[PDB]
Amino acid sequence: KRHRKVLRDNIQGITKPAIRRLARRGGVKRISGLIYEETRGVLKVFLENVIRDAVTYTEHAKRKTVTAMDVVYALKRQGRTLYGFG
Amino acid sequence: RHRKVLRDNIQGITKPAIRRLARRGGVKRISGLIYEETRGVLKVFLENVIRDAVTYTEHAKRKTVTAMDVVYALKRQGRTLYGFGG
Amino acid sequence: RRKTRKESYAIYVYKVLKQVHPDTGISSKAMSIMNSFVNDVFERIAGEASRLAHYNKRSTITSREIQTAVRLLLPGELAKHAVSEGTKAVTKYTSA
Amino acid sequence: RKTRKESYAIYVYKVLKQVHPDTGISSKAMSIMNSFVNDVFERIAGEASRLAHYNKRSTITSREIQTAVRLLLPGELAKHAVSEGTKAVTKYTSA
Amino acid sequence: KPHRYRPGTVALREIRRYQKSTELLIRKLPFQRLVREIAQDFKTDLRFQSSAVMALQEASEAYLVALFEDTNLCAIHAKRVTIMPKDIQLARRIRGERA
Amino acid sequence: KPHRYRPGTVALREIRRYQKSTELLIRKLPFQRLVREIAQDFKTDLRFQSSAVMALQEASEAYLVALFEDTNLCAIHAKRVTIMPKDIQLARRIRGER
Amino acid sequence: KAKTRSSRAGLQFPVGRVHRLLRKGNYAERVGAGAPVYLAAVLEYLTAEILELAGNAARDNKKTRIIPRHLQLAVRNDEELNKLLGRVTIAQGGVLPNIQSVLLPKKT
Amino acid sequence: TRAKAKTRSSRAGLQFPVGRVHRLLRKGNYAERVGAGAPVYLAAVLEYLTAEILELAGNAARDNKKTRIIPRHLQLAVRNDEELNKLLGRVTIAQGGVLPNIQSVLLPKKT
DNA sequence: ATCGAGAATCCCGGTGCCGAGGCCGCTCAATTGGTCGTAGACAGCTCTAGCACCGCTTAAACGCACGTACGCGCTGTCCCCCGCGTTTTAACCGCCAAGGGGATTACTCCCTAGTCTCCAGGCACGTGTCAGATATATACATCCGAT
DNA sequence: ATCGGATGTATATATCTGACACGTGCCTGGAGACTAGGGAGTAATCCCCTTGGCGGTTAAAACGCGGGGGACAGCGCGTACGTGCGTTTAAGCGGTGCTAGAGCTGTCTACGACCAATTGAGCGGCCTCGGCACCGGGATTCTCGAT
Repeated sequence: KRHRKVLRDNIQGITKPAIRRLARRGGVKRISGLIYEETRGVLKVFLENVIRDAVTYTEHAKRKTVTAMDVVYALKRQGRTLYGFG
Repeated sequence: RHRKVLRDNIQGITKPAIRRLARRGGVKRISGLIYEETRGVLKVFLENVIRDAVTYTEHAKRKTVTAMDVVYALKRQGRTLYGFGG
Repeated sequence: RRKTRKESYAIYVYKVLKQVHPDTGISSKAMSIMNSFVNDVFERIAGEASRLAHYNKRSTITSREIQTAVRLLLPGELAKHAVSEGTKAVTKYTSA
Repeated sequence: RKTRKESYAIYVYKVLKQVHPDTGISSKAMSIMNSFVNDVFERIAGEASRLAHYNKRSTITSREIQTAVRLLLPGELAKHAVSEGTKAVTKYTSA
Repeated sequence: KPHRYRPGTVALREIRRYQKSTELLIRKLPFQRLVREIAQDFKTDLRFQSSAVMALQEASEAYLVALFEDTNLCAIHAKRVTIMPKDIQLARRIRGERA
Repeated sequence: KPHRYRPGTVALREIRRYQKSTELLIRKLPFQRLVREIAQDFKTDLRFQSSAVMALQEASEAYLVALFEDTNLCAIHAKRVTIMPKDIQLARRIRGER
Repeated sequence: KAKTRSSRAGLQFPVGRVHRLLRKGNYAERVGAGAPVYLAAVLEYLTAEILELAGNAARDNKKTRIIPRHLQLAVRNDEELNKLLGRVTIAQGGVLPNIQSVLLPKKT
Repeated sequence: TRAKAKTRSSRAGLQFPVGRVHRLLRKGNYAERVGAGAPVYLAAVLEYLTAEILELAGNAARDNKKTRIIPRHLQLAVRNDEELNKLLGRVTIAQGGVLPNIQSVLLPKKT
């Protein structure tokens, strides 16, 4: 069985309190109502660009497995370099 | 001789010139102390660009700064400018 | 003793202008802007070919790396027609 | 067999022994410093590349690295880098 | 005698905690399914190393967090203390995000 | 007689003109003296090509003009039609210029 | 036994000059055969539609010579050419006529 | 042969690999020729930078009561100097978090 | 106006355990030592292009008045979001299974640096127009009172 | 809410003038026809590391329910800056002069790849325990509802 595996929020995953937790790491006191759907949209656009660029690095080596060097390199190219993986 | 009373180069950026650049930017009305901060911001930007251009010019050991010098210096700061070569 | 020179793209830019709107000219400042434009894109794509070859333990820039690097720089539609013209020129080259 | 991999980690550990000699460091922080040293290394390496390309040269010497450090390092960070750099060039050259 | 502190003590105290802590917030399996779902569009039947999923998690939280930093400065610059979606649209436009 | 105009017709028509035209509009000798006087601090007894002074003029107009684009969107986002120095400070912090 | 002509390239854009510029910029140690053909094709595409949009947007000013104003709005009107060139200033370009809607004087 | 088989870093008085950095300058296609004493200079610069960041993470490492540098101390170690932040202003470092910043209107309006 | 529940937060103490640090073999990349064409410091000219100077016109900058409209503080009024108990529910965790695909090592071989010569493509250099700025005179498009 | 000065702005027409599209000449870099070592496609295997499933607990998510404070529209009042006209005034122009230094070309030379033998040095495998968690108990501090 799966015991209610219906992920439901196809992409909502980033629950409402999860976006609350990231905003409160950012130093944000009060959050309006429609913030969450737009936040899912912005995160969706950012991930679409980042792994659109990362999957091309995985395709150029003709490999079927995305690695960590893949996405750190593709993050570097977009001017968002992220240490701690290579 | 011909009146040369021209002290304070920075002030030479006239209040109508800052008005005119605001008019090209699409700014309707300009407050009071905008001009002081405008000369300051322009001063900071030209200080960085000129510092990097001089660094580009001392390395060739040449007394004369060219235009390729400063198009290179604008390229490196992520502000690339065509129309002068390179 | 005459002097030196220094190449450009201006005759070639003039030729593509003659391909597209042939009875319509071009001014010189715009010619030098197009010149430094194609040098800029040339260094972006050649640079991305360097950073892309510098990952796969390879030291050779074939056309396929230029295909991937164009599919990383140019966004979307003109990436599609750009890469499609690239296959047109590789295949149109070697079939001769 | 297993392919050998390089790093900087024992060198970063050695400078840690120089600065605060009785003080530890964690492993992911060591990989942070490793990727930091690589990142700066390709920054001034690339600045040496095009900065040497502009002057119609084909050689990277220490004057080029001095210029490129005076482009990336902000100010006070440039000066002591150049003082340690000239001290290491001359301190090398005296042998 | 039930009595909640107020609208702001949970907020500011919890800002002190979630600024003070270090770990990664949004949960592992829904985020992992998200990256795989967006990944299915450009190519079918991919595979991920786990640390790469942690990497997309880390850059994604840092980009959102910086976006809330800046949209917080936006809405405070309206003499408001509440993020509203047009402020998000402003910082994405001011920064350059707005394509 | 009065004829005059509203405070804003000369502004908006002026926006149509100065958005419409393209030429260089900070005067060339005060700007040139400004670049030389800023240039004297890092090194002395300099010489400039003229087109380089044109190029720094282009960086000045591009960076200032774009800064009024984002500053104007900042103040419009306060339901104000007049920019003020804190808005300049806001767009400079948002672009990361501190 | 060298009974041959000179015609070879027969395509578009200098394959040899671009090929020189790939070999003499220290990118790889070695550069394959088909690559400058590929990169030349891409640059002729990009050049072609940017000069085309400067062509129609040059005819809208009823001229015959494209000036850099036409390259300014010719780039900044399409989305994709703008996103390729969003960090690039064009000299003697100016701006597109963007006017924020709150500045439009309304009334009866 | 032999000739006092010595290395280098001690020929310059440093603790960075001149040979490994030197090989990395020759093998990334940066210039067809690479000079005599260039990675001596560059290893000096990187030793200074490494010493600065690890120094400030050491000071913050005592000043938040541990005996071991974690990447959190690299986060607020780097982000507290101005110039090290300006070199690394586009760089996220993982498991870093945020240095504690609170805007003035959020702090309570008490008496 | 100033004082107590009480709840969250900070201060020691044993535990554990495991990840930080260190030690022992050990392949190989640094090292040392010669060569060698050559990239480049170095000298000197040249002429050209940057800097200096002086007089004239004047667009542009400067400065005074003025008024209204833009900023901004107070007031009320609503509601959306913050806070907290209650359910649930799906994420986390341990372990067990299977293999598809990454990494490795080898095999074979086509291919792209490298050479030398051959020539026309483009590029420096006169040149003279037809495209555009500049008046120059001329009828619309919309602004702004005043009705 | 319409009408008219008026007024800035769009619409032919000449007109000089000069910037660009173009023709002449040249020279060197594109190319063409070879060779050769090596980078890399290509096969096969090793195994490991990604995926998958399944059960057990449960921190977190969802959700319902107060309630108040934060967004926001109105609104009055000040001030500062946009508009426009007289004054100045130095920026642009436009020529004239002088020579400092970019750039060229040649000279001569100290220096980086090429091999090629020699070796310890950093790296992986493999221990080992002390510092950070981590409960676990306990006094401090701060907040929030009272005076």
